[PDB]
Amino acid sequence: HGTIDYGDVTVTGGISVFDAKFDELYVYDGDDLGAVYAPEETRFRLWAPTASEAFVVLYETEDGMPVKELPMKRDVQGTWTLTVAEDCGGLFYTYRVKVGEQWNEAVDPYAKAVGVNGTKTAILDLRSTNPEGWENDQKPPLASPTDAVIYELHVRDLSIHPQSGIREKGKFLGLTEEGTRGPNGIPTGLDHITGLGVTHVQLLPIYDYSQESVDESRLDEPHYNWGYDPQNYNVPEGSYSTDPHNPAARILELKRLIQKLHARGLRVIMDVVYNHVYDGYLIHFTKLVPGYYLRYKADRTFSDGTFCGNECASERPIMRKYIIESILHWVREYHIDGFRFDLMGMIDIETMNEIRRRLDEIDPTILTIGEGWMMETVLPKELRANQDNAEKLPGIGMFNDGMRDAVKGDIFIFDRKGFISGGDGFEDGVKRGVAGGINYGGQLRQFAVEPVQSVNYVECHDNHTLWDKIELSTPGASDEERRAMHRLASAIVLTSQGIPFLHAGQEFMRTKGGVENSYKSPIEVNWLDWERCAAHQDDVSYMRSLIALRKAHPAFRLKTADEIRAHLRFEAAPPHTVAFTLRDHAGGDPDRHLYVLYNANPGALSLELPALGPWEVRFGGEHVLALEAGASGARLEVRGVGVVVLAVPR
Ligand SMILES: OC[C@H]1O[C@H](O[C@H]2[C@H](O)[C@@H](O)[C@@H](O[C@H]3[C@H](O)[C@@H](O)[C@@H](O)O[C@@H]3CO)O[C@@H]2CO)[C@H](O)[C@@H](O)[C@@H]1O
Ligand SMILES: OC[C@H]1O[C@H](O[C@H]2[C@H](O)[C@@H](O)[C@@H](O[C@H]3[C@H](O)[C@@H](O)[C@@H](O)O[C@@H]3CO)O[C@@H]2CO)[C@H](O)[C@@H](O)[C@@H]1O
Ligand SMILES: OC[C@H]1O[C@H](O[C@H]2[C@H](O)[C@@H](O)[C@@H](O[C@H]3[C@H](O)[C@@H](O)[C@@H](O)O[C@@H]3CO)O[C@@H]2CO)[C@H](O)[C@@H](O)[C@@H]1O
Ligand SMILES: [Ca+2]
Ligand SMILES: [Cl-]
Ligand SMILES: [Cl-]
Ligand SMILES: [Cl-]
Ligand SMILES: [Cl-]
Ligand SMILES: [Cl-]
Ligand SMILES: [Cl-]
Ligand SMILES: [Cl-]
Repeated sequence: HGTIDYGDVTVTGGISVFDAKFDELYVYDGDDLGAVYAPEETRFRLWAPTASEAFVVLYETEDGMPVKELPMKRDVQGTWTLTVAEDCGGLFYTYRVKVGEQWNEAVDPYAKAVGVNGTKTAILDLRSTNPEGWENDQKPPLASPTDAVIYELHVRDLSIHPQSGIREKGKFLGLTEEGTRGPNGIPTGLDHITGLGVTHVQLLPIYDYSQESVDESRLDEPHYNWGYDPQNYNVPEGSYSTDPHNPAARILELKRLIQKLHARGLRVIMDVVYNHVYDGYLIHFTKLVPGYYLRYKADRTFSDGTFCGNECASERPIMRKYIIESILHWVREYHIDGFRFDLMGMIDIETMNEIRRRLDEIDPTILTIGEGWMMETVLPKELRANQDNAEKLPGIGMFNDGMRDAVKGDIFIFDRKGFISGGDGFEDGVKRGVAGGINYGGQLRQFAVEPVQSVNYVECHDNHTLWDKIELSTPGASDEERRAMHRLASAIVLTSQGIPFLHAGQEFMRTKGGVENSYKSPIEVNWLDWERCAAHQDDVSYMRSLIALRKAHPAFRLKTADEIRAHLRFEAAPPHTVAFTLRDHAGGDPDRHLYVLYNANPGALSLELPALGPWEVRFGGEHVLALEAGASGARLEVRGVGVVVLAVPR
């Protein structure tokens, strides 16, 4: 890891990079950080206020020796500039700076293209990376965040199974392939996903993550990583391209992916990890401006609230600028439709609200959701963008972990049951999530002001899959009983207020063989198992029908807490069940009233229904023995674990 030299403070008037007054100097406000290429000339601008000298080092090959090094000129607000009056297309470059007595060399933090494994910046005209028709790329319409159905997917998982029927296995382009077929001729890949009716694909890290995670020069050897180890924030990951050595390939191919998804009616959410970098000692930030971009404790060690070694100092002005401009680059250059913020509670509220404001100026339908977990850091508590501060973060969704644990049981105590598996006392937790996590009334309240702030889920890339958690908590159960519990959990997600979130393969009861944290497990653990999918086409059709049910009923998709408090009523129901009505054409629903029963009781039950008119079955008729509407008391005869939905027609 070597020596870190924080600078000769006389360069900065005696003001140390750790000093509070440093944030008031060198606040560069320009739009031109990085390299601006043209055949005529390339202009470079680097922010490096503590350096006493700065150089652009040019390379002809990603692996070669320097062919030239050119001094930069100290410019305004701690920046350095250089323009090369030659056509620099096809060259690579780094910056070399002298900070204190140290000479450090680093990739441009604003790199838009890189060589293999991201060790040099690549110079190219990004307009040459646009797919044909990119100008006319248009997004599918989205009227509300509550209208999204998110499908969380890893690019390698999608296609790497040997029977996926996809040619470019493990690559961005594998998700562009239409008409792919798996075992028994079932649809796979893109056709499987569009056939589900989901609206957004949320991609696990597609920015460039570190060579230590996946070596982009050894792709002919087994490899796998989720990618939560950021190296170059503004360029795609090389291993997802057909040629990691061609700087343009990963860019063009990611754009081809996004274009195809948009044409097939899907939006794309990027999982972004601005809370930490792969290695706080080796990252370009620390080589170029040591001590500025990462968070330090009072004793000048890294704050490590992420448990990854370091935290990005989002609250300092140039890093806030970096993050915002990075997000805007993904929106503008790649047409991205949303962001999921890893460990969002490590990011400060001012930065998050500024991101949301800048995105709203461009397209307010762009989604922003994040992990709003309460986690210690040197960042003061009142500035953490987490659930405790959700009232200060309007428009930003957060994963509802209270709902998640109430439905399927505690994710950290593997054997513990929850609502679906017959545990006691989880009804109110489910009800809190049904209401979108808002302050609904009495003890039914969570962190959300508005339901657009609550993301509902029972599975994601983290922790056991829903199937694997059910198996660990239901030792006495048959696989048939477990499948019924699994289906019930998915139904709760898709009929709760807020934003529904599905893990890729949840539709076929995805298993990881009991592996809890699969971030670097082999492909045999992590792939989308299209054989299992082919054996679970009934369960896939069930998920498709649930998604269609939510689409048909805007009562499930209410945009405001005021609507939920006016139209949602919880009904009397026995233990191990939850029952509620969505009354009076909620949200523009075509039917007059809906009644929803979550039944976790495997036996027979006779339930009193609200006398709201001639109820008829809309979903889950397989559980309904009889339905009596009374004068039009009203009563429902049910058996077995699952969801039942009734409606009073207009
Ligand atoms: O190499 C540094 C770091 O690697 C390992 O941490 C990994 C986690 O084990 C893994 O689960 C994943 O964690 C991320 C979550 O998936 C994500 O949704 C969110 O909760 O943030 C987490 C971090 O971004 O990825 C990390 C990083 O690769 C290892 O366990 C650590 O001990 C180690 O310090
Ligand atoms: O080494 C760090 C850690 O990273 C990963 O842990 C993540 C959890 O897997 C993930 O569920 C989430 O944990 C949060 C709970 O979901 C939430 O209900 C509440 O309790 O806050 C938790 C975070 O404090 O995020 C963590 C942290 O990234 C990885 O899976 C672990 O193996 C690993 O230890
Ligand atoms: O579409 C409304 C309908 O959705 C749900 O029914 C699904 C079943 O739960 C699911 O198992 C599957 O069942 C069908 C099989 O795919 C098929 O091979 C054959 O056996 O017919 C079955 C239908 O009886 O697909 C259906 C439809 O997706 C939900 O359970 C119903 O309550 C609801 O009416
Ligand atoms: Ca990489
Ligand atoms: Cl670097
Ligand atoms: Cl199809
Ligand atoms: Cl690969
Ligand atoms: Cl580190
Ligand atoms: Cl906190
Ligand atoms: Cl809560
Ligand atoms: Cl219906």
